[PDB]
Amino acid sequence: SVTEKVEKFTESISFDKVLYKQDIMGSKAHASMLAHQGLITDSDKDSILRGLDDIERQIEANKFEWRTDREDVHMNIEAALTDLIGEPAKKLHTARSRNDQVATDFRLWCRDAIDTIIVKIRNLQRALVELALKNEALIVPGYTHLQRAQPVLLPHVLLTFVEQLERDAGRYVDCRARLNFSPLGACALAGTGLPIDRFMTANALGFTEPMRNSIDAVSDRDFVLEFLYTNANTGIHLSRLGEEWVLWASEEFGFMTPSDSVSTGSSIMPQKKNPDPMELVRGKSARVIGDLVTVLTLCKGLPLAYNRDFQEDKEPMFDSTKTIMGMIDVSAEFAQNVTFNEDRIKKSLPAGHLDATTLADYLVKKGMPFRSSHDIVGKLVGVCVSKGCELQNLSLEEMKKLSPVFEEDVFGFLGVENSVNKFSSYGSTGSNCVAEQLGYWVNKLNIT
Amino acid sequence: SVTEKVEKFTESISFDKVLYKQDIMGSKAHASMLAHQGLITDSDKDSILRGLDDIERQIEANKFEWRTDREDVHMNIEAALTDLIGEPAKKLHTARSRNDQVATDFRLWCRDAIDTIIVKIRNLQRALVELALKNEALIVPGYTHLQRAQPVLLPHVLLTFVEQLERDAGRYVDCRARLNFSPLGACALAGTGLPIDRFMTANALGFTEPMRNSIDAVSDRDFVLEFLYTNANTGIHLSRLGEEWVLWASEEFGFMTPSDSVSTGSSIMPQKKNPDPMELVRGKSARVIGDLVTVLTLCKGLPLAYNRDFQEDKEPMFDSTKTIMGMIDVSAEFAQNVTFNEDRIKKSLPAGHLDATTLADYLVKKGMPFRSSHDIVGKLVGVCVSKGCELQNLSLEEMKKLSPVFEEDVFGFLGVENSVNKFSSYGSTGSNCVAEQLGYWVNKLNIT
Amino acid sequence: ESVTEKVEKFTESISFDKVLYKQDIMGSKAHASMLAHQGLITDSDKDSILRGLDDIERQIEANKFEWRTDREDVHMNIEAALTDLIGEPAKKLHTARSRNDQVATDFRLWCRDAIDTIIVKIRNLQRALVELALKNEALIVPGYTHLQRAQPVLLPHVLLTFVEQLERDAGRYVDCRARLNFSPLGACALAGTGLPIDRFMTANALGFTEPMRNSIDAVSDRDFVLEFLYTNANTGIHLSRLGEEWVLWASEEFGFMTPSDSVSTGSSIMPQKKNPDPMELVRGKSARVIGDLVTVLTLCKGLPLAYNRDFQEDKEPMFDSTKTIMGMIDVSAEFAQNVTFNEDRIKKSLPAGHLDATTLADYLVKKGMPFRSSHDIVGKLVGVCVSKGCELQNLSLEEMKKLSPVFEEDVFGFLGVENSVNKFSSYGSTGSNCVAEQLGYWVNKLNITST
Amino acid sequence: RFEESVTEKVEKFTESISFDKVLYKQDIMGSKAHASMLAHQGLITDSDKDSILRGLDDIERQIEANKFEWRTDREDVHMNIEAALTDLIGEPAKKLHTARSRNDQVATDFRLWCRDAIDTIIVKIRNLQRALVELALKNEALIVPGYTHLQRAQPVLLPHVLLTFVEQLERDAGRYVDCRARLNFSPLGACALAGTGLPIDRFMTANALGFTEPMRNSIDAVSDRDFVLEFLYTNANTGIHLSRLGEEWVLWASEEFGFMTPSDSVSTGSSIMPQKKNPDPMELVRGKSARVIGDLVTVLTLCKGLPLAYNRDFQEDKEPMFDSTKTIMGMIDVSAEFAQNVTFNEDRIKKSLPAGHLDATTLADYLVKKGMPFRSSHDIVGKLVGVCVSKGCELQNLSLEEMKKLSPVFEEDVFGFLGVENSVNKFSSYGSTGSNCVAEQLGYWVNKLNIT
Ligand SMILES: N/C(=N\CCC[C@H](N)C(=O)O)N[C@@H](CC(=O)O)C(=O)O
Ligand SMILES: N/C(=N\CCC[C@H](N)C(=O)O)N[C@@H](CC(=O)O)C(=O)O
Ligand SMILES: NC(=[NH2+])NCCC[C@H](N)C(=O)O
Ligand SMILES: NC(=[NH2+])NCCC[C@H](N)C(=O)O
Ligand SMILES: O=C(O)/C=C/C(=O)O
Ligand SMILES: [Cl-]
Ligand SMILES: [Cl-]
Ligand SMILES: [Cl-]
Ligand SMILES: [Cl-]
Ligand SMILES: [Cl-]
Repeated sequence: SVTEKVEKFTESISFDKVLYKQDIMGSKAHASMLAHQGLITDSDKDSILRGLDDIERQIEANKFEWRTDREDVHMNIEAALTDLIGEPAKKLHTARSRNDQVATDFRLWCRDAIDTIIVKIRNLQRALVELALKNEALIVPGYTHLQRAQPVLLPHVLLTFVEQLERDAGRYVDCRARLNFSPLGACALAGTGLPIDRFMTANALGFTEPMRNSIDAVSDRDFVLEFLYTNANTGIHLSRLGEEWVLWASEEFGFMTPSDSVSTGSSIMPQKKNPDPMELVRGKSARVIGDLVTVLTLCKGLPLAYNRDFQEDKEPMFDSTKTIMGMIDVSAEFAQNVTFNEDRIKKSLPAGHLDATTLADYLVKKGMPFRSSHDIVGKLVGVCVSKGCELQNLSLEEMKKLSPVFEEDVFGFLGVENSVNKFSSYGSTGSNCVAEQLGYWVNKLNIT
Repeated sequence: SVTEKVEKFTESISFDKVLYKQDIMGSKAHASMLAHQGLITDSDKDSILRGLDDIERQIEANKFEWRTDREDVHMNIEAALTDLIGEPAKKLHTARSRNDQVATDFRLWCRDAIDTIIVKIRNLQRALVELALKNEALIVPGYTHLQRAQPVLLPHVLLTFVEQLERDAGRYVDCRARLNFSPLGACALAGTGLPIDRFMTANALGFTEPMRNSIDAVSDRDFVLEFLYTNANTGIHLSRLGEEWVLWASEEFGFMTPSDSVSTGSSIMPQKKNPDPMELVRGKSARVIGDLVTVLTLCKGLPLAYNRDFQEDKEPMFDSTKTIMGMIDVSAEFAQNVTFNEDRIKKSLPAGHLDATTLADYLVKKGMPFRSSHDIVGKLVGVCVSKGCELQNLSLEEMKKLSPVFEEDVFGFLGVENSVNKFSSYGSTGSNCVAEQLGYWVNKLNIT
Repeated sequence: ESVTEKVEKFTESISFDKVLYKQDIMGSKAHASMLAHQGLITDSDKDSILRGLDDIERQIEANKFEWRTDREDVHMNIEAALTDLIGEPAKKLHTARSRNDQVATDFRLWCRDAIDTIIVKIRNLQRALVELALKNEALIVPGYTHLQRAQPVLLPHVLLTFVEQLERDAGRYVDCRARLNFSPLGACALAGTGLPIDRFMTANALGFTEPMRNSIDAVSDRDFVLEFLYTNANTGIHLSRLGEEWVLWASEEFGFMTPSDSVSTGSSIMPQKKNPDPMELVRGKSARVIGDLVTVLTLCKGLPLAYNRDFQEDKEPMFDSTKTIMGMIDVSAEFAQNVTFNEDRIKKSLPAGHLDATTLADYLVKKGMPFRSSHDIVGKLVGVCVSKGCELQNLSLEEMKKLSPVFEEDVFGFLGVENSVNKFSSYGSTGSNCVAEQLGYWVNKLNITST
Repeated sequence: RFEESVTEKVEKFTESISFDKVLYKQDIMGSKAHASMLAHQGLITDSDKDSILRGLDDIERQIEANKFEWRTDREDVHMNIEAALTDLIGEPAKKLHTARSRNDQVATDFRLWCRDAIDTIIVKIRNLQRALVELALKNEALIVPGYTHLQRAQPVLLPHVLLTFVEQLERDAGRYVDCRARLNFSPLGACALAGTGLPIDRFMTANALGFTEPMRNSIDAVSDRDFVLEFLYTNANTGIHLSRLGEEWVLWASEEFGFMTPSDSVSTGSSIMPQKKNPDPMELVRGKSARVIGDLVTVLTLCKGLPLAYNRDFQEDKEPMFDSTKTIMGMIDVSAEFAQNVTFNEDRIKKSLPAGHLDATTLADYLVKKGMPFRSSHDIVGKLVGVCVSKGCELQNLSLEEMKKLSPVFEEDVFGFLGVENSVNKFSSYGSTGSNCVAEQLGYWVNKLNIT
């Protein structure tokens, strides 16, 4: 059947039912306004409000029957309201279109979602900082080109992700403020000649103020694009977190062991511990980017004002949102269920001459042009490579072959533990510098 | 040769040369800080500053030869500097890596770029508001589903774009603030033991403060992602403006005629005026979306800290920025070179029955319920377009046949001029509301 | 709110991968049959397994089968069910197999089945388009460049454009299916096995062309998913253009097309507003199809060998893309059967625009004029007409002779949109006989009849 | 200071010659074929055709010598060439546009360009396949771990890992062949969108330019950019494969894996840390897969929602396709060079292998072949691996006595199945890592690629 095919193709209730709390809040505000403006009676208002709250209790109770033949969340709720309370229900359509209603509902849902995500992000930040604090003294390699470049403190590495998430949080805060303007009162696109008060409904629904352009009100989906992007950049942070942790849990790296409860394995190979949760965090970054491209492509090239294509805005946003929330929480649980392999890590450090840059710094302190200090440290490392020692084990006499500036104080700058203590610049991996940043984060996240 | 081929593939000068002004700025700051902290001499510093000024001047005069064999902008400048001033140039890279250098320069280039784009947008907002003021009384159909729905004022439609562009500006402003933290002094990834000062360079370069984490400073490209997405959303807006204007320019609409300076024609069919620029504006939103996806995919799943993949960050930001600036400026030129065909728009409006919703509002104000009001107007339009006429041509007698609430004042609410006059909600297309909004924008954009 | 509970909910795939049951069961039976043949299980094990899996297929088809999150995925749901049903022999089904080769085999089969279905749906739409074309076979509309009127074309020529697009689409679908039609089964976790399986037998049993040559490729490859997503996306593009065309044609400004009530919405106070929602949504649905492709491109990029758990994310987007494109195709075909063309509106709009100009130029060139002179003379004459308020065909031969003695009485069979269209003659042109030729080709190839 | 008109500001935005000049060779070939058909069909004189064909050859020679000044005020490649042609030969040049439009001209030119680019890419892919097969041949005996979830799963042969990438690239080559065939139809003679009533022969020009046939629909011929989309997609899939190769080799060149050392000619280093070898070229290969995805999204987004027939938006199809093609050629060629400049660290690889119980599965298969069901065989093997973990030993160090406490089926032939070298010897399924299997596959490839 044609109308049956088209019904199935155009219905949105299968997905848009999740807007129910926002829709009800939006309708209550609309009705309160209508009464205050003299377009309905107080009596009709009290009826609408009590009816809407009854339907809400019914949905919370999983006793509400959603219907395809009723199209969407708005008509499903309006039609049930009418069955419950009679004619007053029909008064909700006064000075209102689904165009402006859906925009209101969807912005309200986004606002609540953003709020939830910020709580989740702070939780992940805390989980990372608690892990940093648990391993504050542990030295690991820092990498460029996935080659060992310099020794860093494990907390400094973890604070990288904590700082990335702070930028994410900042985007979410800016996203929320930009979207917190009311489209309600725009009607189908042009506003109304009826005496509504859009300032009153804006305020009732916690919006900053009403949007100043009704065509903009019904045609705008920037708040969707911005939310999707914010989720995509957040997902990227977590994808790099995931790459990192899948590497650290490999045997080649050997740095991290996940608990049984966040890994899988083999009956016949009992040391194999697969970090499936973080591999899925990495992979789920893909869908979040996909969701963003959807709505970008959707909006491209569309004429004004309202077009049915905009119905396609919701499922990507719901997907993106669900996905990031999962990623954030899973990452936090993973952070709480890993331990570092101190002996394996400490064994691996000596062979990399990670203290070379600290030695070059020593020489630069003593007056040597940097390019000369690097050549000389280069040579010394080659000596250590052939002899199979560390720089720390070279004699002062050996160093004096290359320059007279070397003195006995040089040994305070050699070995990884001394190298780490010698970093001193703001934001560096130095012990006191990392200590300060940790204290800053403890205080900001209210950790105790 | 193997060396030939890897050189060509890894070379970045062919594109990163556009960073020259920022690279020189950053190097003057670093040199001044080195000198202040006793890591180089004042005479070294002075030689470096004059040398760099010389090189900048030579670039501006197109007399500087860029070299593939010098890899990138940083080494191209520093080898030239060495050839100009000798040994002092070689101390410039003390306590500095290309890692922290490039991220600093790119950040500065983005700050400059965002500032330029914000100026371009205000110019386009001005061009739109001026177009609106010139055509303040022109009524056109407002559309849903590309079907005529309500009568609206041309200025109200144009203000939709002005409002969209204002959310864009807000995004540029929020993006610039978040990016304005200094990575300089992170060195390769871990910071340094040399007594630099990161606060002093941050101050000299206009950054709010140093970034708090050295690994984050070298590893982060969020600022690229945020600017690319802001460009993309702006381009989405311009793509809709494009779509509208290709439509308006069509014979089928006949709403607008572009000047010959902004259109192509045909000697055999002299009435064919193609709006090539706006078609290109809509089409160029695609490249800006592609640029965003490039760099999202770039960052996805990369380990810490610096990887050579991050060299791919620059060409997409350059392409996106240049495209959007071109799209903003040609859209303003176009806005300044279009005329509306008032006689043709006027003759099309009557047969719509666009006054129908206004008549319905008239009845709701008289105390009719929503559905009843629609039922009545329903009937009235049949009795009307059965005689190929307009509602305002009906007699009061035939109106009172359908309901007694009709009175003589009803004619004040029929026809599109009256319909437009009767919209009264904030942000509506109503004559007074639109004048209020035009006054707001005239003040905000310092128009005279 | 336990970790095990949180991780279970995040890693479970049964909520979406249950749709592979048919192919999963078909694979497992081919597996068990090969095992028995090769002596790795008894024939009574095989018979016991085939019976059980049929019982389970019936239970699923009857909505009597309880899918379980604690059983993770389709593979483990089914096999745990098989164990509860037949006991010991079910346990032997895992012999010389991994979920790695198993999942790749199942998904390949599902994709081959999905592609066969899409091709049929495309033939349908092609048929609906050619039938609409034949029903409106003599109708003339403007052809557009830059959304400006360029030349007069036959509506059938325009609809055949979309039929030709869809024909390239069907072509990609066939090539895609051919490349994916190689068996991963028997790669095990990634390295293969030392057990005496026969990969040729299972490949043949499952309709695959031959076994894949590399065990590691077999578990790690998702190209078939990428290529099918891309092919859906390009089909989606074509339908988005169709969507945009028809949303314009149903505008009042164009006024070329009226959709039936069954494929439109409207307004009780504005009875002439007819919103073509299905086509707007077809247009809009092309976006999620592009998004699903980007998802899987980004998923695969930069991943090491061989199998990785990120690959679990390949399914939901392929399922979304496939369901979306099938709906887009089916609804377009339905809309093509529920539209009529507003003949008098079209005819009224045509003659202001001078679409016959190029035909008059072609007339002058055949009479010997150089092409540059011909375009200048016709531009001038169209100037005379714009001024006078007329069509070229209403000018007298005396007015044309003012501009060139070349014009003769025969010129009049070259003017007007009906004459214009009859005079196109290049292959693939909008010419009357050309479109007829092309319509015969599609009537033949799609087996269109009048009964 | 020269004050610019509006017309000048707009010309800068809409000019395409800055990028489309790279089509000159296709454009001149298309125009020559056009003129030849014109003369044959009587629409121009043979004298006029000869002048046109000679002027176009001269112009092509001037471009090849870098004596040709491209001009932004001539808009595009088509107009640059034809106005230059008019300046050279005068009036005959003006007959060139008889029965042709830029709409059908550009579509012909870009198809010719794309057909040549695919032909070049196929060659470059065969080269990379050969480089990979020779690296495999030179390292045929070397055993390395095979990973799932970046955890050691099984022992495999290095050649079998490299043949994964050869098999990938063979699918890529198939898509290029299929893509080229589908795009090899001539739009020429569609004119602006509707054809023409002049007596052209579209089959003649199609054959002259190596197309299979003229396209069956004039509107489709000027509106279609499927060939572009399909090429971009094919590039992007190829780029994903090269991104996995990049990821692999960056990991392998790490200290932690320590499997592979690149030559100095394909890596970068550090004077202070002379042992640090960065695989920058393979990092960039991985990175450049991104822009190839971006270029596909560009033209996908571009085509979405556009009405028929030709729109000016379509000029945005050239730059992505040029970028995509250049990038993928670079990634393929550099990958082939990197493959020819790596060596494997045989002692480093070998020292890691023996402690991961990589032989456990091969013991499980031994038990299945002796008649134990799958589930009991894994029970037994998990228990024996359990004893090795505790005793800090390998499986091949267990006694036949200890094993017989779990199951009678154990006999002395069990030790032919244990240890990493035996494990790899025991794989035997078609397409498996067994050495006889891989040998058969290498011979297939050596023959297929005509390696001598
Ligand atoms: N119903 C409607 N828009 C529905 C918005 C809700 C929709 N499910 C969505 O998600 O966009 N608009 C009216 C009014 C109008 O568009 O003029 C109509 O289609 O007639
Ligand atoms: N679980 C697994 N493959 C799962 C394939 C199906 C999965 N639901 C998906 O969707 O990819 N493989 C084994 C074997 C292995 O990877 O070594 C494992 O991870 O332990
Ligand atoms: N360690 C280094 N030399 N890093 C190189 C940084 C500059 C490089 N051209 C880029 O764009 O990222
Ligand atoms: N009507 C025309 N002159 N069309 C121009 C076609 C060539 C154009 N530069 C493109 O790349 O699409
Ligand atoms: O070249 C075009 O876009 C249009 C041609 C025409 O008017 O025939
Ligand atoms: Cl108000
Ligand atoms: Cl100071
Ligand atoms: Cl500092
Ligand atoms: Cl022909
Ligand atoms: Cl086999």
